[PDB]
Amino acid sequence: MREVISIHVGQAGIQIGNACWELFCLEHGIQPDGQMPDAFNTFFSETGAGKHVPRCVFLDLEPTVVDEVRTGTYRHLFHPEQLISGKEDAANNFARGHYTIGKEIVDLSLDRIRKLADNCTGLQGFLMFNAVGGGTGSGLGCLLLERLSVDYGKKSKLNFCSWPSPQVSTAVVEPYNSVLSTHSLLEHTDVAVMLDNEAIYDICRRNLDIERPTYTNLNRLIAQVISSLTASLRFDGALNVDVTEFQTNLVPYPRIHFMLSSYAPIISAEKAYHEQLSVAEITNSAFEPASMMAKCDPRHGKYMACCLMYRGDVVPKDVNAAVATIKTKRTIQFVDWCPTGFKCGINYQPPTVVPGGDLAKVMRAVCMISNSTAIAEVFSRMDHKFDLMYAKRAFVHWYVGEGMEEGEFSEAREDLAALEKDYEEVGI
Amino acid sequence: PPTLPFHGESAYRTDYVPKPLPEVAKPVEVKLPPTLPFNAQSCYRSEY
Ligand SMILES: Nc1nc2c(ncn2[C@@H]2O[C@H](COP(=O)(O)OP(=O)(O)OP(=O)(O)O)[C@@H](O)[C@H]2O)c(=O)[nH]1
Ligand SMILES: [Mg+2]
Repeated sequence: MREVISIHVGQAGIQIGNACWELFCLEHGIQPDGQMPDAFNTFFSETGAGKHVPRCVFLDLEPTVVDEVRTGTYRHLFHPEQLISGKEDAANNFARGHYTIGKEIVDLSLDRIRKLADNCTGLQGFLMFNAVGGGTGSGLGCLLLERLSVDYGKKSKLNFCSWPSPQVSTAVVEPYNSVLSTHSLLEHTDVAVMLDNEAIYDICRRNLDIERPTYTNLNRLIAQVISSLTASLRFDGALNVDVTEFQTNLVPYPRIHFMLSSYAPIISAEKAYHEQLSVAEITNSAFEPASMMAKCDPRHGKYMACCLMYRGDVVPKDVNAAVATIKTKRTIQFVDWCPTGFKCGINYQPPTVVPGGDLAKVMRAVCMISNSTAIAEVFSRMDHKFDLMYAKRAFVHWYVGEGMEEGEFSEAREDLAALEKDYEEVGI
Repeated sequence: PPTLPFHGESAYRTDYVPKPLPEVAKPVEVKLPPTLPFNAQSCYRSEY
């Protein structure tokens, strides 16, 4: 009972799994070998003499970034075929990942996910982590959704995307892999959390005050997002929320399932002890329209739903007071078909302290998974890049060369066009 | 009358003698820079 399976694909998937499974290891007390010196059931198992194997698949067509966990300390933690690798990288090619070289590794991925689901006595969700900006994260990741939605139909599939940033790309064919991979995260995904790298850069710049953060520091905060997300699945609290209730009291009409993340007790030790990080101040920094983890301003969008996950020494009287002061402000606005728009959930477990990383010791936390119509702009910015490139048929010989017909470019743009059209239609 | 004795030595007989061989003994001795020891000290042990 109470198991969730994380499914990492793409190189950013392995690295985000190195931080997330790290945090799950501390948050139940597992040593680096896999031994505690049953809250752990969602993430780890019990293999006899205290062994604790994680419930993950690390999936990549390029062996290099999955080899560093196979050669570091945690070959002995992860089961050695739960780290499925390949030979050639998909190489920023959605065609290569989805049609050509992803169709030989997809057998080992589905076989291992099946074995990781047979030892479950009631499974809540599939927390798939990926990055839609490249090759195997856009390709094989999409195909894995096609196979998962047909063998596990009733199963909910959460998905933490890493959607392309506006001015920062680190890839020039990235607009092609983003637009062409919308259909996996529109019809075969029940929760689509949209993250991008720049918003984590800004949070690290002004809140944590690391001026020059690395991707490993970006994986700090996204690890804190899933810990507060699966907080009620593992430790007791005043109000509990499971992944069935995230996708019920937050998700409107079924195509609109695109949510945004905002953790906000982000602070480091030079600031931390000078201020009261109580319930009122951490939730005002949560609704602040510069701490969104999307580079997507909510001040031109309407909040359709919000999910506050307070986590620590938080009293429910202060939660109901904090939702009052955020409801009385005009800069925060809601759709008319929403008298109640908050699913508050409290976990008694304090936020896990970060020795040697970037955060500090805080007694309470908050994370928002909020669906708004502001998210109709993270795809409009990528429309302009797609239409500019596909006007001159740029970069499309690489796609058509492995068996990706030129047709799919047009109705992937058209599918995102109906996605945009669906978003201002709700906000009328 | 005497005989004027033939003094004469051609180009091919005069103007080269065996030179000393060039003194060459010098390899490119390169001191290897030692491999800079690696701590991009990883995630698990780094923060938790
Ligand atoms: N959050 C986060 N993003 C990353 C990390 N590493 C790379 N990225 C992002 O991933 C995006 C592109 O995906 P890739 O890094 O190429 O990984 P991929 O999906 O496997 O693509 P291929 O390697 O070409 O198959 C870039 O925009 C990066 O910003 C990381 O460690 N953390
Ligand atoms: Mg890759």
